[PDB]
Amino acid sequence: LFNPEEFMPLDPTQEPIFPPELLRLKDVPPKQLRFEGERVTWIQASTLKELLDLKAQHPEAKLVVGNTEIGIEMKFKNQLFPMIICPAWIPELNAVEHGPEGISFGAACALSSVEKTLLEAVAKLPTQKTEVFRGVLEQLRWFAGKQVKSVASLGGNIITASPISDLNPVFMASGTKLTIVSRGTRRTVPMDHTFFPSYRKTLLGPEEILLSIEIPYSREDEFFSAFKQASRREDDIAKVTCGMRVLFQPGSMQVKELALCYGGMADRTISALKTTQKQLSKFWNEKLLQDVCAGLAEELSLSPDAPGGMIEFRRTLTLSFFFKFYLTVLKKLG
Amino acid sequence: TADELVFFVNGKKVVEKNADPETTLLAYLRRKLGLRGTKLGCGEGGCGACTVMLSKYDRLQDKIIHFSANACLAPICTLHHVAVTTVEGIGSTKTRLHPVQERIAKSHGSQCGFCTPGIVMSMYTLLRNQPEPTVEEIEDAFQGNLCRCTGYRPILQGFRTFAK
Amino acid sequence: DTVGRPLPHLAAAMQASGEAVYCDDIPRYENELFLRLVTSTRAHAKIKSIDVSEAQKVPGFVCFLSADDIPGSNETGLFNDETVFAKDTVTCVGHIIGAVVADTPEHAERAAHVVKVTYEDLPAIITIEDAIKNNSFYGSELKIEKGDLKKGFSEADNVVSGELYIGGQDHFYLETHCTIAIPKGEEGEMELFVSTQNAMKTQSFVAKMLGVPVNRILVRVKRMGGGFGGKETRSTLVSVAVALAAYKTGHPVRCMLDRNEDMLITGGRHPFLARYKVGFMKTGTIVALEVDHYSNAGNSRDLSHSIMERALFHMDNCYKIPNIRGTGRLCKTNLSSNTAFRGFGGPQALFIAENWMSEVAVTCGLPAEEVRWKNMYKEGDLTHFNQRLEGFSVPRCWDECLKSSQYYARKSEVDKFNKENCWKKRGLCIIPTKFGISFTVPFLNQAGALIHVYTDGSVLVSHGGTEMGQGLHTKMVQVASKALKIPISKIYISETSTNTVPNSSPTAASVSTDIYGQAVYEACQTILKRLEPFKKKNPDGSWEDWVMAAYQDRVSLSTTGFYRTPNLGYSFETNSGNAFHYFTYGVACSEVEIDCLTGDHKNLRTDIVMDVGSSLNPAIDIGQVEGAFVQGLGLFTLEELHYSPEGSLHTRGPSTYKIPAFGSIPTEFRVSLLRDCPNKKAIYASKAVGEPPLFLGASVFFAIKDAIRAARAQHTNNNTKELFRLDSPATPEKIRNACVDKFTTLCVTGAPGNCK
Ligand SMILES: Cc1cc2nc3c(=O)[nH]c(=O)nc-3n(C[C@H](O)[C@H](O)[C@H](O)COP(=O)(O)OP(=O)(O)OC[C@H]3O[C@@H](n4cnc5c(N)ncnc54)[C@H](O)[C@@H]3O)c2cc1C
Ligand SMILES: Nc1nc2c(c(=O)[nH]1)N[C@H]1C(S)=C(S)[C@@H](COP(=O)(O)O)O[C@H]1N2
Ligand SMILES: O=c1c(O)c(-c2ccc(O)c(O)c2)oc2cc(O)cc(O)c12
Ligand code: MOS
Ligand code: FES
Ligand code: FES
Repeated sequence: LFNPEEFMPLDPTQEPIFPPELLRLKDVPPKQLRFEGERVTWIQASTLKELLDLKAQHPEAKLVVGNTEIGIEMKFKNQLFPMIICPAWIPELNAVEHGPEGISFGAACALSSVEKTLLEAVAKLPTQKTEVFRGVLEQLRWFAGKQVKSVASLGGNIITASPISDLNPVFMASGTKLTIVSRGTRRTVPMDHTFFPSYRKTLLGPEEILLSIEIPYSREDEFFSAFKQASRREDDIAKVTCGMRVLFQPGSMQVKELALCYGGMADRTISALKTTQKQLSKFWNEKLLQDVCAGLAEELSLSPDAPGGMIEFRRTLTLSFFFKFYLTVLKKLG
Repeated sequence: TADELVFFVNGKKVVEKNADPETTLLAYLRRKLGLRGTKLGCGEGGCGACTVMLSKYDRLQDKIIHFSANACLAPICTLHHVAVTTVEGIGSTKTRLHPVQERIAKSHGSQCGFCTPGIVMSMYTLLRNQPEPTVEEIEDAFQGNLCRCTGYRPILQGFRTFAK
Repeated sequence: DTVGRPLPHLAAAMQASGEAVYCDDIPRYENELFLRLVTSTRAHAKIKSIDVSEAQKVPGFVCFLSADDIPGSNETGLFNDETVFAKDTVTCVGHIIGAVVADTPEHAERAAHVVKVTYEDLPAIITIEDAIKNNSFYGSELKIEKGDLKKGFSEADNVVSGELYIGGQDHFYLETHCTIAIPKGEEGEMELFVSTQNAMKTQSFVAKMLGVPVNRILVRVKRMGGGFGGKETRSTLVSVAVALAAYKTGHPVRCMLDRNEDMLITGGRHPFLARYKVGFMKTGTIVALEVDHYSNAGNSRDLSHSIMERALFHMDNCYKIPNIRGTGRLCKTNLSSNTAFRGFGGPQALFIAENWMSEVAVTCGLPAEEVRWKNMYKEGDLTHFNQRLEGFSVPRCWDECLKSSQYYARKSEVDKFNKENCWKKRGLCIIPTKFGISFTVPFLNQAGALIHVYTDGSVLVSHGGTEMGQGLHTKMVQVASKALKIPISKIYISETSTNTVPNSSPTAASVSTDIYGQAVYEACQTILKRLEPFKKKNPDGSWEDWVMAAYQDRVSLSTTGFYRTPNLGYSFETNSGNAFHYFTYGVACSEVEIDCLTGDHKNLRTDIVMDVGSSLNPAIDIGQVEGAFVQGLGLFTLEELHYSPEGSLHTRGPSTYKIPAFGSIPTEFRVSLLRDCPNKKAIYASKAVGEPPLFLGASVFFAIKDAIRAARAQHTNNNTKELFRLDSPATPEKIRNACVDKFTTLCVTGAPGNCK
C-alpha cells in the first residue's frame, strides 16, 4: 500500500532550534506576576513565602497548576474563581526528595515526573521495598494520555478529591504522608479515612496548601495491590478503583495490618475499616477470604437507587479485586 | 497594573500585554495568532486534537525539556517563558514536510485529517525526547489521541519505521 | 492510469501539515459574530419563560434569538415535524429553544449559560418499553413476509424465542457540527460554509426558514472532519440557526459546537429492541423466523423510517430462510431525534440475525461455522424480499478467511487455553455479512457532475458528493484521469457547492463512488466526443494542443454529466422489484480473551476478507474496511450512551463515552480484498465499501459471547445448551455480570447461590 524505502530519513540535528531569546531570558530572576481579566485575576507566585502570604491575604484564592480540573470546572460547571494563584514555579512544590521512609514529591510535580521517578525506583530497588510504588504505577498505566500526564499535578489529583480518583485509594491504603502548610502552620499527616470528610472536600483549612507527598517504601512482610474498573459512564462517580495493603507479623501469614480503600463506591474515597479490623491476627486463608468478602458485601453495599447504577457489577468488582489481591499475596508469600 | 505575558510560538516571540487568565492556548493559537492547524475536538482533554509541544528551560533540572500538552486546557497564563510548537512549526507542503508528516500521509494514516495534526505532534514530541524509540514507546505515545476514521493500524505501521 | 493503484488521499499531506482548511479554520470577517444554542434541560415540558436579563449583562452580548425572530417558517426537519426553535413546549433534553449571539465564542458561551428557563413538566417517554406501553409510535408497522410461518413452525424440531437490545451510538466525528453564514444584504442572498453531507437540504431548509427562494442560498462544502451519517440531516439544526442570526444581524455569523452540545443535540444511531422466534431442525437448518424490531427514533421522524426499511432488508444477513416475517415499528420518544449512522439500520438487524443464529448452533450443539455455512444462500437464490443474489461471493470470502486466519487450528488453541485457565477465557468467531447497495428511496439514486477544461488544459471537476475522509474526491480524480486518458496532476476538485451541481442527494448509502463516478465518467465522454475531431486532425499532438484548437474553433469545453441507477423500485405491496443494485460482501474472524474476574477483554486477532469488486484504490478501500470495522467494534463492545431516569444524557465527552483507542484494536489486524471478482454493475468494476464492513465488528462481540460461554461452563452450571441473553454493547459490566460465579452470587461469602 506504501513503500517505506522511499521515505525521507530522520535528521535529529536539523530540528527547529530552542528559541535563543528564551534561553537568554532564563537568567532573569523569577518574580511574582499579575494578570487581570474580565473576570479573573491571576497571580503567578514565585516563592513559597509569597504563596503563603497570598493565601493568608485571600483564603478564597484558587490554586491552579495543570488546570486539568479547574478548566473543566470553569467550562462545564460554570464555576468562576475571581482570584487564582499559580504556584507551579515554586521550587519546594516541585522537589523530588529521597528519604529513609519513602520518596517525596512536591505537590506541583506532574504525574509523568512521578511516573518516571517511580519507574526508576522500581528498576533499581529490591521488590520488597517497591510494593506501594508499583501500585501507583499500575494506577498510572492506562490513565489519560501523555498530554494530560505531562501537566496534571500530583497534588491536584489528591485535593480535587474525586470519588473516582485512582490515586487517592492507593495513598489512603498506604498511609502516604501529606505535608500541609499555611502562613505559620506546618503539619504532616498520613492519609486515612478522615482526610475526605464529604463530597469533593479534604481536611484542609481554607488557607492551607498541600506542599508535598511522601509515598512510602514497603517493609518486610508487606504487600500491595491496586486495581481499577476499565469502564467509566458518569462524570465523577461509580468507577471502582482501589488500593489494597497487608502487613504480616514477621515471617508469618498472620495479619498485623490490613487496608482496603475504594473509589467509586460512595461520594468519596473510603476504607473498609469494619471489615479489615476484624481480620487482625487472622491467617491468610480461605476463611479470611470468605470473611472479608462477607464484610465487603455488607459494608460497601449499595442501595438499588445508588448514584451511578451498575449496582451488581460494582459489588462484584469489590469482591473480585480482593480475590485478585488474596491470590497475589499468597503467590508473594508462598 | 498587569504584567506582560511573554511566550514563544514556532520560534517567534509573543508579547501579550493584556492576558486574560481565562484564555486557553488553543483559543490563542486559533483566534489571535491565526494558526488553525491545532484543532478543537472536545475541550476536555480526551481526544488530543489540540496537541502541541511545549519546551522550556527547567531551572530546577537545569535542562531544556520538551513535552506534549492539550492546548484546550493549557491557560496561556501558565506559559510565561515557554515555547510552543504547533504542527505548522515543524514542516509545510509549502517548504518541506517533517518525516513525521510525510510518513503518516504516505502510509494512509489520514482520512478525514482532523486528528492528524494532534497525532503528528504526539509523534514529534516522542522523537524530540527519544530519537530512537521502541515500538512500545511509539504505541504509548498516543494514549491521548483519538481517530474515528482509520482504525489506527496504518498510523502505527507508518510510525513503526521510526523505531529501534 | 491510476485506477486500481493505492494512491494516497489527495489532501493527506495537507492534513498532516495542518494546512487543510475545515469550516472553523476559515478566517473570520472583521465583523463576524458567534452563536451559541440555548437548549432544553427537560425531557418534556411546557416553556413558561425565558429570561435573558443576566445574559444581556455579558460583555459582547448582541442578541437572543427565538421562534418570534424567524421571518419565514419555524417548521423544519425532513418530514416537517420539527421546529427551528421550540415555542411553547420542549420534547427532549437537547431540544433547541433559542440562541445567543455575541462578539466572541467565549462570550456566546458565557451568556448562554446564564439564560434562565422555567418549565412545567409533562409526562415523558424515554425507553422503547415506555413507548410500546403507551402506544407511542411514528406511523404504522413495516413488514416483509415470505413463505408460510405456521407451516414452518410446525416442521421445526426446535423453537427458540427471546428478546434482544442493541444500544445506540454517538458519531464522534472529530470535527463537530459547524456553519458560517454570510449575508450579502442584497435580495436575501446568503453564502454558507458548512460541515454537512447534505448541501441540498441545508440550502432548502435555510431558504424555507428565511422565506426566500432557494436560488438565493449558496451552500459550499470543502470537506468534513468526519460525517458518518451524522451530518446527513442533523447539520441543519446548527446551519439554520446561524443563517437566522446572519439574517437578523446583517453580519457574518458562525457556530462550531462543543463536543458536549453535539452529543446532546444532534442525535445518534437508533437503539433497537427485537423480539424474535426461530424454528430450526436438529441439523441447524432454519425453517421459520419471526422478528419484531422496535427502534428508538426520538423526538422527530428524520430518517427513522428508511433506517427501519433497511433493517428489514437485512434481517436475513447471509441466510436462506424459507418462511420469514419481519416487522418494524418506530418509537416516538422524548430523546434527541436519532439519525443516519454508518450502516443505516443494517448493523442492528444483522446483529439480531447473528444472535438467533448463534443460539441455533448452541441449541443443536453444533459448531457455529457449520451452522452458518449450511444455512448460507447460494448463487442465484432470492432474498426474503425476492431479490436475486447475482455474483454472491460470501462462499469465496468464507473459504479464504477460514484458510488465511487458520481458524480451525486456532479453534483448538482456544479450547486448550480454556482447559488450562480458570479465571480467563478465549473466544473465537467467524461471521459473514451482505450489505445492499443503493438508497432504498429510489429518487435519491441520481448524481450530477460538471466538468470544465480550461485553455491551459487543466480540468476542474465538480460533482454532487462531499468529502468526509472516505477519499471520494481522490477516487473521482482517478476516474476522470482514466476516462480522459490524462495524468491526475491535470485534474482538480475544489469543493462541493449548490451552484455547480444542484439538487444533490446526500453523500450517503455508500453509493457516492458509484453514482458520482458514473456522472463524472459521462461528462468525460462528452468532452472526449467534442475533442475527437481535433485529435483526428492532430493525432500526435498533446492534450494541450487539442484543447486549444477546440477553444479556437469555438467548441465548448464545459459539460454536465448525470447518472440515474437503473432498474430500482421495490414494492412492499407486491414484495417485488429490486431494492438494491447489488450487494457488497465480507467475512471476519475475530479472537478475544476476557478477564472473567473484571470483565475487561483483549482483542487478540482479527482477519477480514472483503469483496469490493475491482478496487478503484486498494489503499482507500482497505482504509474503509479497517475504519468501519473499528466503529463496529466500538458499537458492539465499547461505546455506551447512558441517560438519567429523567431522560438526560450523562455521557457527553470522551471521559464518559469511550470510542476505540490506539490500544483497542486487535493485536494482529489483517485485511484482504478478494481477488478477481469484477463487479459488472458499477464504475470500473468496483463496489461500494463505506458501510458494508462495519457490521464485521460484531465478530468481536460473538467471540466475546463464546468466551463467556466458556466462563459459564467453568463456574456457573453444566448446561452445555444454555442460552443466556447478552445485549449490545458488551461492556465490562455486561461481560462480568454474565460470568456468574462465586462472587456474582455471593456464594464466596458462605451464602447459598446460583452457581456450581
Ligand atoms: C482527560 C483526563 C483524564 C483523566 N484521567 C484520570 C484518571 O484516569 N484517574 C484519575 O484519578 N484522574 C484522572 N484525571 C484527573 C487528573 O489526574 C486531575 O485532573 C489532575 O491531577 C489535577 O491536577 P492539576 O494540576 O491539573 O489541577 P488543577 O485543575 O490546576 O487544580 C485541581 C484542584 O486542586 C487544587 N490544588 C492544586 N494544587 C494544590 C496544592 N498543592 N494545595 C492545595 N490545593 C491545590 C486546586 O485549587 C483545584 O481545586 C484525568 C484528567 C483528564 C483531563
Ligand atoms: N473517513 C470517513 N470515512 C467514511 C465516513 C466518514 O465520515 N469519514 N462516512 C461513512 C458513511 S456513513 C458513508 S454512507 C460513506 C459515504 O461515502 P461514499 O458514498 O463515498 O462511500 O462513507 C463512510 N466512510
Ligand atoms: O441516507 C439516506 C437518506 O437520506 C434517505 C432519505 C429518505 C427520504 C427522504 O425524503 C430523504 O431526503 C432521504 O434514504 C435512504 C435510504 C437508504 O437505503 C440508505 C440511506 O443511506 C438513505
Ligand atoms: O449512509 Mo452514511 O451517511 S450513514
Ligand atoms: S480538544 Fe480534545 S483534548 Fe483538547
Ligand atoms: S483521520 Fe478522521 S479522525 Fe483521524
